Amino acid sequence: ATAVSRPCAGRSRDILWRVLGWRIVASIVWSVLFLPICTTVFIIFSRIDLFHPIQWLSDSFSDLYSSYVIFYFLLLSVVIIIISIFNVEFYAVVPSIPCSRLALIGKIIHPQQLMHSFIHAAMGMVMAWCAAVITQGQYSFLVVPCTGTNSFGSPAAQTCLNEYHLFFLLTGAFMGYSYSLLYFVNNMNYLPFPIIQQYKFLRFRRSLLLLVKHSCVESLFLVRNFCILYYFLGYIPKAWISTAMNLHIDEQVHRPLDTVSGLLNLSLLYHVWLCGVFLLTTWYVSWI
Amino acid sequence: QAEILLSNHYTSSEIRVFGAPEVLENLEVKSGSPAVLAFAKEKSFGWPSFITYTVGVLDPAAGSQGPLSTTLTFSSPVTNQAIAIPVTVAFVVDRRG
Repeated sequence: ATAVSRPCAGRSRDILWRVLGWRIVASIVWSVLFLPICTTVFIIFSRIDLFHPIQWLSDSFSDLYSSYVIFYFLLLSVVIIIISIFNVEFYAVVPSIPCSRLALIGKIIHPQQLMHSFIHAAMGMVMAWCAAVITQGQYSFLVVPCTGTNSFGSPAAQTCLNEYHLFFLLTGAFMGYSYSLLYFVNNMNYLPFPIIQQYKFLRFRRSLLLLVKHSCVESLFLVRNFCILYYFLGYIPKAWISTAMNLHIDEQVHRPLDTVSGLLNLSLLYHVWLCGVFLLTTWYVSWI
Repeated sequence: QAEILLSNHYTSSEIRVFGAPEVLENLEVKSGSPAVLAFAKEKSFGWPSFITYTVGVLDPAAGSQGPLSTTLTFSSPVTNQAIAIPVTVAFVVDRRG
């Protein structure tokens, strides 16, 4: 039992796969084919020095061909494939307009639009993890050995929670949630057809320059909003993760990011903004 | 042994405390953590006089939460003498990191 009596619920979708299936596959392939152009640009913008520009370019290529960047590129291509697939669940041919404020709240609280904001928060956290390992140094890992424990007693290598890697991951989660919220609030999922059809290369060469300008401004607003959110809540994920893994805090080497005199660090703010520009640009390239 | 390391590949170690026979007769042992134990294997009162203690982990799950370092103190109330040895416990799901 029981495969009978519903052949039209094939045929109605099967014509949709004749007409649209190869258009979806070509869109997914092009979304992955732009990812190397986004990761090269992300490394070249995170490696910037202004005094030794020949070494800046040298060592950006030294990372680019490194086996860890090749692995995280393969993880990031799976993330971009999955984001391209969720644009195939959530698209609309008619805009889902809320005729009251309660209708807008009821749209945001709809269980699939909630599922999409949880899944985008997870994909944003994974993309921020890949980005934090690609930026190396103090960003590289969630756990670091205690940086001052010269107190002879206990040859156990004690471990601290990396609050800057936690800030990276949690910004990624907030950006992914915010993108998915914006996607349904602005009706970005709507497919307005063009009054003027145009060859794909021109139709993309005209939009990409508007997108990179949008990503730079929207990442700056999302980092600004996340900095205000962390100043009132950062301690809660921090104290939960330190207790859940029995990790310490190096209050002698690192200033905590609950403090304005740690959180205003321009290097962290730039690398987290650049991560948000890579995130928004790759996700909006799949959408475009 | 001046310090002890316990792991997947060394689940116990065997340390000798040397002394005079009366001081070794009355030799207590005290661990800084209940996850690490020591038991007397053999006493020798013939020169050079010693006791071998087999030292080991009672719970590998305590040894999995991180590098558990503790001390093992051997003490003799007859002379008020003590010797304290560091013990590191490190149990790992090993490969490349």
